[PDB]
Amino acid sequence: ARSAYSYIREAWKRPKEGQIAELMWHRMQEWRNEPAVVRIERPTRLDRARSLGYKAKQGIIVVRVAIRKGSSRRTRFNKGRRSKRMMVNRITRKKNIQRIAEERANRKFPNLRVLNSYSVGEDGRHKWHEVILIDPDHPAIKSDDQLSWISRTRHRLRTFRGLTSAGRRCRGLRGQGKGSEKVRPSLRVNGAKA
Amino acid sequence: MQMPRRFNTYCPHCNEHQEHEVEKVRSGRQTGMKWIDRQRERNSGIGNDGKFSKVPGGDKPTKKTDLKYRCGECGKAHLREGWRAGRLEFQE
Amino acid sequence: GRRIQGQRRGRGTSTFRAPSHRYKADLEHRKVEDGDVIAGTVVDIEHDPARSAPVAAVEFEDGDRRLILAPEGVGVGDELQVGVDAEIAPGNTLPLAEIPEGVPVCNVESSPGDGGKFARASGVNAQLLTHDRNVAVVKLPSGEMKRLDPQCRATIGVVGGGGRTDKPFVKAGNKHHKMKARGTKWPNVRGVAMNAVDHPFGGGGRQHPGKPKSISRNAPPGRKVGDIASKRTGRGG
Amino acid sequence: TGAGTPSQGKKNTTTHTKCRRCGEKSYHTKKKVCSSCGFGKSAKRRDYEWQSKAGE
RNA sequence: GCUUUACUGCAGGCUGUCGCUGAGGACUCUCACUCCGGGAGGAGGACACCGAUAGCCGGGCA
RNA sequence: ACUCGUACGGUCACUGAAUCCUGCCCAGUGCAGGUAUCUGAACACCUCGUACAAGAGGACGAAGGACCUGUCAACGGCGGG
RNA sequence: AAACAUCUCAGUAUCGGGAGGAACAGAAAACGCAAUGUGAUGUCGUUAGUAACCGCGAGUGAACGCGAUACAGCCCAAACC
Ligand SMILES: [Cl-]
Ligand SMILES: [Cl-]
Ligand SMILES: [Cl-]
Ligand SMILES: [Cl-]
Ligand SMILES: [K+]
Ligand SMILES: [Mg+2]
Ligand SMILES: [Mg+2]
Ligand SMILES: [Mg+2]
Ligand SMILES: [Mg+2]
Ligand SMILES: [Mg+2]
Ligand SMILES: [Mg+2]
Ligand SMILES: [Mg+2]
Ligand SMILES: [Mg+2]
Ligand SMILES: [Mg+2]
Ligand SMILES: [Mg+2]
Ligand SMILES: [Mg+2]
Ligand SMILES: [Mg+2]
Ligand SMILES: [Mg+2]
Ligand SMILES: [Mg+2]
Ligand SMILES: [Mg+2]
Ligand SMILES: [Mg+2]
Ligand SMILES: [Mg+2]
Ligand SMILES: [Mg+2]
Ligand SMILES: [Mg+2]
Ligand code: NA
Ligand code: NA
Ligand code: NA
Ligand code: NA
Ligand code: NA
Ligand code: NA
Ligand code: NA
Ligand code: NA
Ligand code: NA
Ligand code: NA
Ligand code: NA
Repeated sequence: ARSAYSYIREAWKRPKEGQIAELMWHRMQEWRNEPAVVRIERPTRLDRARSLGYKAKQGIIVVRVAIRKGSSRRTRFNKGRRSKRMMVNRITRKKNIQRIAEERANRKFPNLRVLNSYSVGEDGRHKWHEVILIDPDHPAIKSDDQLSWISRTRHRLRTFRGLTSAGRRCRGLRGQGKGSEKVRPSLRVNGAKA
Repeated sequence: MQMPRRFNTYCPHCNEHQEHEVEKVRSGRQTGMKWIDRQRERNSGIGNDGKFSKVPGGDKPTKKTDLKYRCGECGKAHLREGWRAGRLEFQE
Repeated sequence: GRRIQGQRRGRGTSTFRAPSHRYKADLEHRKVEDGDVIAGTVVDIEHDPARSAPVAAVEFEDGDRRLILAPEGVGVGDELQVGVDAEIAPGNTLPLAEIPEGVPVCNVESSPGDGGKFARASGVNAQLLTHDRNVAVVKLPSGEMKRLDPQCRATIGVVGGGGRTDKPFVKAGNKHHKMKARGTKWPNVRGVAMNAVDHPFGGGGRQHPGKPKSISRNAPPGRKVGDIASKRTGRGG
Repeated sequence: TGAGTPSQGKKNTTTHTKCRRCGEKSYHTKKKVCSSCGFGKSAKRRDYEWQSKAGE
C-alpha cells in the first residue's frame, strides 16, 4: 500500500494546488521575515529529504536558504570591450540558484558537509531550498554504514568543489554518452567548454 | 520595351516549337524554416551579430528581364537569360 | 568623457555632504499616547544651523527637553500644548481636524505621525482650507492644493524668521559662509566654461551650449543638464 | 612651487612601518594594512599570480 | 583624447506583457506585498516594488 | 548623498554689481502637452498549417511617431529682389 | 582576419572559493561498426585535421569504434516489518 510519505510527495507535485497551496501562502510570510540561513528541526519535505539521504539522527542537520531570483547581478565594464562583451542584463551565472544556496548554507556551518538539497518553493523574488548537512565528526554518523562515506578526508568541502548532487548535474555530468564530451571527467580538464 | 504576351518558340520539355506564354516571375513567399533562418536565430546574441548585423545592399540603375516561359500544351515553364530592360510591357 | 559634477555628488563624499555633526536637532512633533495633556514651557530660543531660522527650546511636563520648529511670535516663558485638545494659539500642535479652517499653519505631517514635513522654512506657512471626515485640504507654500488625512498633526502660525530672502548677500563672502553650513558644493562653475570632456555644454571656441538646453526626462545621468523637462522657457507669452 | 626639490622638504610623515606579521617595512601605520603580506586586511597572505611570469 | 542626425552595440529612462497575484473595458473589496504608527492601528493594494521579456529613445558609455 | 533639510527649500542650467534697457521669428532642431484618424512589439486571443511543432495570416494596440498646440532670459536666425 | 563589428587570440592572462597525495570521473533512462553486436571510469595510441561549425572568410574541431594501460563492483529511498 501507499506509504504516508507518498502523500507528501504527491502534494509537492502541484505546490500551487490544494492545501499545500495554502500552507505556502502562510509560511512564505514567516519565511520572508527570517534570515538567509535558518536551521530547522524538521524538513518541510520529509519524503524528499529521506529520499535524498536524510535520517532522524544525531549529526544530521537541515536548513532553509533564501537566494534572490533572476540573472546575474553584474557590473558594467569600466574599460575597453568589444560589443559582444559589453553585455550586462542578459548575462546569467553558470551556477544555478540551488547551488548557491547549498554553499551559503555550507559556509554558515563550517564543520558540516553538504549531503544534498531540494527546493521548497519561491515567491516573486526569493527562491528557497532546504539543505541537508552532515557532521562528519559526530560518531553515530562515523558509525553509520550508509553515511560514514562523507566522513572521509577526501570529502572536505564537497559543495565548493561541485561534488554535490546539484553540483554534478549543473556540471553537465548527467549523461554518460552523447553530449558529455567536454563534460566528463571534469570541465576544467576539458578546457572549460561545457 | 514591348513584348508579346504569347508567341511560338522552342520548348525544352516537349522538345519542339509550340506557343508559349510570357509572364513576369512573381516572388515566392518564404517559410522562415530554411537553414539560414535557424543560423540567424542561433548565432544572434549580445552586441553585433556579424553578417546578420548588415542591411539591404542597393539597386542597379536598371534590372534584367525576370520572366517565365510557359508552353501552351504541356503547361511546363522554362527560364531564359534576362536582359537589361528599364521597362517591359506585354502586347495583349 | 568624465562624470559631470551632478554625478560626483551622489557618491556622498565629504565635499557634497552636509556638516551633520554640527547640526542641533531633527525637528519633529512629539509623540503623545493620547489625551493631549502634554504641555511644556519655552526655555530658550536658539539659532538652527541647518535652517538659518530660530528654534525654540522646550521643557515638557514629563521631563522631556527637546528643540522645536518655532512659529513666529513664540517667546521665553510661553506655554505650548500638543494634542487633540490643545488650545488653538500660535506655537501649539494638534491634528488638522481640530484646527479651524482659515488658519495659518506650519510643519505639517505628510501622514499622521511622521512628525511634520511640509512648510517649515523661514517665514512660510500652509493654509488650511477644507475639512471633512476623510480629507483635510491644505494649500502648501508652493501654492499646490494638498489633500491630507485629517489626523496629520500640524503647528499653528507661520514659521519664524520671515523676510530672510529680502536682504541681498551683497558679497561672495556671505554666500560662502552660508554655504558652509549646507550640504552643497559652492561656488559653481558654468558648464559652458568647462571642456568637452567635462560637460555636455563644454568645448567650443566660444562659450555656448552645443545643443539646445531643454533636455528629455529620459536623458540619463551624465547627460541630464540644462533645462530639465522644461514645459517652456523664456518669459514671453 | 616646484613639484620637484622644494616639495620634497615637507616629507616628514610616517606611513609604511616594520610589519608585525611579515617583517617587511610595508605596514602602513595610517591604514593599519600591510602592502606586502596584507596583514590587517586578509587572514591569508597577500599573493598574486602576476608576481611571476605566466608560465612560472 | 574629443564630437556628432558616421557604423555597430551598451547602460539608463519611458511603455506593453508574464510571474509574485488574492475575493466579488469599466468597478468594488482585502489577504499577499509596500509605506506610516512605539503599539493599537492608519494609508495604499493586487497596483507599486522585485524578477523575465517586448517596443521606443538612447555619444551617458564602449 | 542631498537630509538633524521641506518651496523664504534644493536640484539643473544661462547671464554676471549698479544705471537705462532687453525688439521681431515656433518654419527646422530641442523640450512639453494634446491627439478623431494613421503608424506602432511581444504575451494572451482568433484563422490556416502540422495527429504536435516550425511557419503564414488576422483581431486588439502601450509608450513612441505622423498630425496639432505651447515655448526663444531653448538651440539659433533677423536676407536677395 | 593583412581595416574591422560576428569570428580569432581564448575559456587563454588575470581574479574569487576550496580538496588530496594525488585530484576529478565511475558501474548506462549508455553505445547505435543496426547488430544473433559492445558492456563502469580515467589515461595513452589511433580514429582525424575526419564528422561538425564559420562575415561558409580567417579560422575552429569532436565522438562511436579499434589497439593498449589498469581493472571491481556496490549502498540507500520505498514496498513488507
Ligand atoms: Cl560541503
Ligand atoms: Cl520582366
Ligand atoms: Cl543660499
Ligand atoms: Cl559497438
Ligand atoms: K577583439
Ligand atoms: Mg584528469
Ligand atoms: Mg545582438
Ligand atoms: Mg530630520
Ligand atoms: Mg536668489
Ligand atoms: Mg555685508
Ligand atoms: Mg560643505
Ligand atoms: Mg559660475
Ligand atoms: Mg577652457
Ligand atoms: Mg561629451
Ligand atoms: Mg559669453
Ligand atoms: Mg554664451
Ligand atoms: Mg607631479
Ligand atoms: Mg520605513
Ligand atoms: Mg565615441
Ligand atoms: Mg547667478
Ligand atoms: Mg586584423
Ligand atoms: Mg576578409
Ligand atoms: Mg574554439
Ligand atoms: Mg559516439
Ligand atoms: Na562546511
Ligand atoms: Na558548451
Ligand atoms: Na547555439
Ligand atoms: Na561648448
Ligand atoms: Na589623445
Ligand atoms: Na521654431
Ligand atoms: Na518649435
Ligand atoms: Na593586419
Ligand atoms: Na587600425
Ligand atoms: Na563567423
Ligand atoms: Na571492427
